[PDB]
Amino acid sequence: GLKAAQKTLFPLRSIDDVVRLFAAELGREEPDLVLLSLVLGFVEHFLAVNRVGLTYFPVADLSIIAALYARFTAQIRGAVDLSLYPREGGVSSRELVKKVSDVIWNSLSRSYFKDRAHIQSLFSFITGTKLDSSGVAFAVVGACQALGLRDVHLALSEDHAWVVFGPNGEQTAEVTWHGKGNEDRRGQTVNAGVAERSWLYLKGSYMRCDRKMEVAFMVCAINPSIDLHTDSLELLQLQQKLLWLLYDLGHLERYPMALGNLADLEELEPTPGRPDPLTLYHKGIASAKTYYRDEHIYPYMYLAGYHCRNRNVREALQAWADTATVIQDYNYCREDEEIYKEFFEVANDVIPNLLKEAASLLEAGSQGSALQDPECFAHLLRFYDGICKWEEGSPTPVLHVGWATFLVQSLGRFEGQVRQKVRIVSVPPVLTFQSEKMKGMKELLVATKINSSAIKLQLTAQSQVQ
Ligand SMILES: N#Cc1ccc(OCCCN2CCC([C@@](O)(c3ccccc3)C3CCCC3)CC2)cc1
Repeated sequence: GLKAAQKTLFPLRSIDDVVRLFAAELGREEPDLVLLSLVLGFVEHFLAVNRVGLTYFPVADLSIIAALYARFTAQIRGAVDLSLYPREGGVSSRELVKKVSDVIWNSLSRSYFKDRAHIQSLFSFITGTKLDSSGVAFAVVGACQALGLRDVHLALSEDHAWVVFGPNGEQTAEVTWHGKGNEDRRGQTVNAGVAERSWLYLKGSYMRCDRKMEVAFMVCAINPSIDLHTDSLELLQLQQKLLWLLYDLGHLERYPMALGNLADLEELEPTPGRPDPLTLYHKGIASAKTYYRDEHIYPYMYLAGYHCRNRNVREALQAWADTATVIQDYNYCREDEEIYKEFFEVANDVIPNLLKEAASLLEAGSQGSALQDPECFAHLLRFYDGICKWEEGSPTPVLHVGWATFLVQSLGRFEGQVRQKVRIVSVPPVLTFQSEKMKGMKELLVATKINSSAIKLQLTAQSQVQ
């Protein structure tokens, strides 16, 4: 409408008033996505984009939120004539979904930086005619709800978004773009992507949201950044309380990334009486294991990041090894570049810098160093093993000589007497390698003096020398 009951909480004068609105909406049949996204975008705008005049919290008046809401619903209802797309069965058709997609897409400014902060909400759509990639998918779902299309829902992989709809929720449709320089496939299914076993489509173990998970997504999408080195305390606190509200009601049960985002917020500013960040990261991993066949990479990356920030080197190495153990059962495809970048940065910047400090500290006389622990060496090896296995059978390679230099350097941070204590066992501290690259390397991993050239040859499969 809005409906009279959704209006009684206004004006919203504080973070806790916003939380009350979310709690009210979540206690309804169908939480109103359009309402909730407009409200979050309004409060983010005036807490992060333009704080001129700010004295405590940007008061969200009904009259303002209602006009924005009428702007959206009028644009959608005026442009989508439902009479042209009859619904057999309380479910939508592909043509109708495509039409809603076209409507949102065609409303967007023709040229803008698609990567800016704060263009994720319906507030940005209405006031700036700008949305980021997943923001367009969310807007399509909001628009569908506003039209009464109960069956259309958000689907999320770790780096892309689209919709599901139709008989039993079984149809997929692309509704937004992915990446840059990939021709879009808007209107099509995601079955080619699932079938090629790319990371982008998670071998089909992607999230299929209900309305409550869609609210969780908009909460994760809050962006507290004011600039490069400055976050809004107000938005961090709002995001955190909203995530706890969603947690308590059970709606983060099937959402690993949201649990990782909540753990990150708790690391930054812990809520008394709540679970530790670690407990939360592990719940993230448990959710991925329970609902998505343990096919998600970020639950382990979140955990590794925490361990890396706190210099638990052994635990960070184990969590990164576990990331590699997930990626190994994917094919590296065109459009998976975001995950290559994450692995590249870990291998080639983060781990070398961690091990460099570990080596200084060891010279200083640290006891129980990761560099003296052959289980740490084993995690390092398992990490490279899964990246090598990932590459096997993929339609493009992963490894090149730029990776070999870092490999050699990281191996050399462990003394030969530490490296020799890892037992590498065949199928069909002990480690088994899955990749042919690392199996051929086993001989080289123990020498007192690492044979650098030979390692390079083995990792890149370079056939010849100068
Ligand atoms: N070591 C280490 C490490 C590395 C990366 C890392 O990344 C955590 C952030 C993961 N990132 C996933 C994509 C995600 C997102 O960009 C996204 C998620 C799902 C589909 C599309 C986009 C947003 C979710 C809310 C709005 C979009 C933002 C969070 C953490 C630790």
